Amino acid sequence: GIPSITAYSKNGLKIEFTFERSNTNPSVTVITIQASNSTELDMTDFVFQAAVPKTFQLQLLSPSSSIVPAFNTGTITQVIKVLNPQKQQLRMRIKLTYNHKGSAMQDLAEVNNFPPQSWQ
Repeated sequence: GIPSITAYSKNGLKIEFTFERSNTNPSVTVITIQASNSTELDMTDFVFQAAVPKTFQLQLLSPSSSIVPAFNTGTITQVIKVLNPQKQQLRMRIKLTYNHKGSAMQDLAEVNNFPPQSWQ
């Protein structure tokens, strides 16, 4: 199967990606993200956004919640579907925003570690 990865891990927020290829469409890969929080305080109003190259199409489904609970007591699950009509090297930039420790947090990051099976 397609290997799962940690797409992002910083400031106590961890985002894992698991992948599933469409059986009907060689160009569709379903990514399930799981956001977890290893700190002592909740991360609230959490929003995950992503962008892919122009030849690709991206669909984001609703996240399970907007709170990444403290102490790793649960996760936020969200499904993204990537259409890769030309079977090109998968690339993605993600933007994270949330409130934590009294601050408005934001980060923008490239996902650098997609496995070949996620697009080939």
